[PDB]
Amino acid sequence: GKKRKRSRKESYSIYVYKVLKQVHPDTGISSKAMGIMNSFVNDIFERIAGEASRLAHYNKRSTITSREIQTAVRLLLPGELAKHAVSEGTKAVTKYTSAK
DNA sequence: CGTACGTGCGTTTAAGCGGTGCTAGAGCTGTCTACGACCAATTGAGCGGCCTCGGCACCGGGATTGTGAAAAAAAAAAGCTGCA
Ligand SMILES: [Ca+2]
Repeated sequence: GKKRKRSRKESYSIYVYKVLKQVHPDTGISSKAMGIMNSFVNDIFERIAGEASRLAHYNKRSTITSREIQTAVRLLLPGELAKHAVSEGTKAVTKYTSAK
């Protein structure tokens, strides 16, 4: 083998895979398709975060809470997508708090 | 070529003005603490490296689809005959 480790490069791909095997267990994903799924996750991270950042800033608050994320989500996603995304985020917070 | 629009009348209507009267609720001050930054030790999830092996890229060949020309079936539209 050869010396010097290539420098770390973060991605979401192991989590895209994991979600992929829930939804379509007998289905894989190409190299460039994963590059797209990455570019997607990063896009929506940025959009949501930015809007929450602004919401917090408008109402004179230092802290982004799950509340901000929800409001941003309601502003950014279309109708049905927002509902489900609001449900799942709520579920996730509810579940996380009670498992402390 | 047909009539949907623009024009210019009168007729009707409620927008706007100025004023008064109430109070929801914006928006502030002060007190308290739960909740997040911070740190340090801990230590597994996630990384880069690497090796298999089955899906996809590609090929050839046959089956199917689809276009288009020119040749039928049919419809149609005029000229010809008789016609109560
Ligand atoms: Ca890997």
